[PDB]
Amino acid sequence: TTDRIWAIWQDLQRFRKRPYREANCAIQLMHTPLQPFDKSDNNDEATKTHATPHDGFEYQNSFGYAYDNLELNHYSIPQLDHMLQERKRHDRVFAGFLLHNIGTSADGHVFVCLPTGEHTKDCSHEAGMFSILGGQTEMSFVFDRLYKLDITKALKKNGVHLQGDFDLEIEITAVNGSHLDSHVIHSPTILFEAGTDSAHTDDGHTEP
Amino acid sequence: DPERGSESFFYRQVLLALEQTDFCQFEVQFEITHNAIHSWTGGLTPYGMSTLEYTTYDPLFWLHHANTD
Repeated sequence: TTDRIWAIWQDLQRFRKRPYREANCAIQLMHTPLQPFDKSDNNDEATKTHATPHDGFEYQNSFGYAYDNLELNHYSIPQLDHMLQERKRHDRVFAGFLLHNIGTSADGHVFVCLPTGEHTKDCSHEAGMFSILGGQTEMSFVFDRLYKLDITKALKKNGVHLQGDFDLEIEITAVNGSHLDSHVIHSPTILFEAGTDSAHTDDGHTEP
Repeated sequence: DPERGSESFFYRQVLLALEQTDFCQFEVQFEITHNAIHSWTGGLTPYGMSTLEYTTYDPLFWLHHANTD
């Protein structure tokens, strides 16, 4: 299914008219052969040819396997595109996580606590959670970029604005249930994302 | 806007009308569909198809009714 979704993204990309089988990121990695597919241990000849990830993009005819339908949640590709735009409509605030996933897999939960109680909700404790799969065996890896999660709904619920001072509290738990020291992990950042229409300032004057 | 490509509102609205066995059942669906063209074409403007009074005046009216018939 995950692969199918990737394919879905791919077809959407063409809708965008972006090149379907083209990645202009992590160029170095793409060319690299993908073991063990490279080795003789792999009898499958097709995969061996396929080892470079660049070739991987076109599953069709390369792999020779198709999906019955490429839709997400029974949404047509053009439907998804329209759906995406709507989401874009509202301003959004996200929390970014720098994942230097190391160690065994663990689950992380986080929410933005607000400095006051009173009228205002206490720590919602449920910003959202994401998990990371890992093992001791895994080779070290760090994400080049941040992992964005959309806080906006929760923040609005609590009634905080982007500007409002709030802290983010994160808890990392192993599958084991052992707590992991959060200190090592860098704190998440808060990003505000808006569309082209941005706001004008109260103080100062933009136009001459 | 089509999902199917054929799947359009006009198409769907009319299709429903077509399904009906009964004349009366058919007529209501059919007539309402009919109205859609008048509204969209005439729009806001006072002189056009959107108005019951004016619609006959536009020559498009006949093309539409010919289709409706």
